[PDB]
Amino acid sequence: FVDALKTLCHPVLHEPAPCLQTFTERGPPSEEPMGG
Amino acid sequence: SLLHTFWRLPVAVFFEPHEENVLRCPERVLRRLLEDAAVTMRGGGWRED
Amino acid sequence: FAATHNPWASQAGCLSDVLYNTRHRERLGYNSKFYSPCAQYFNTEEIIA
Amino acid sequence: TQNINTVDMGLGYTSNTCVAYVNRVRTDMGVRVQDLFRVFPMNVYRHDE
Repeated sequence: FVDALKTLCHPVLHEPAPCLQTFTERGPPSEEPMGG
Repeated sequence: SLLHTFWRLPVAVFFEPHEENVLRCPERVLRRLLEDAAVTMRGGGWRED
Repeated sequence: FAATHNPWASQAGCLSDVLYNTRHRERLGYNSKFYSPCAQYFNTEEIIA
Repeated sequence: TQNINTVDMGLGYTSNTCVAYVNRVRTDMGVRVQDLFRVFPMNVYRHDE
């Protein structure tokens, strides 16, 4: 696994905002006071 | 249109060094304290004794 | 004849779809000169065409 | 200069190629994985250190 350090800890794998961006485009299916 | 971060150059604004950009006194108080630390060495150890 | 075998390389929004699709990789900062051996399996706009 | 023009004289495929003989391997056929920071030279971490 260690030679893949050049691939594993790259920041673009830890950026889900494009994944969330293309996940928003498909249709979404449908199927506070802590004291008191 | 997405907020990706990129490597910007390290910018920090400073003052370019000159021949007369003078450092001032330490508000006259540590000036006096350094004066006392100077004059207390007349009586004390001598490091060759 | 299952649905898929690997849901991190097959969805519309999987990890590789934002990583290896060169139409999607252009939105990120990337070097075009580096040949990627897997771009032929993901660049779906050519595959749709 | 000598401008030529060719026009095919067959209704179908009149010519057949085939992969005949392999001399050597240009690549290493190795496991040395490529580097993502080289192919993505712009993306950084949000924290600096």
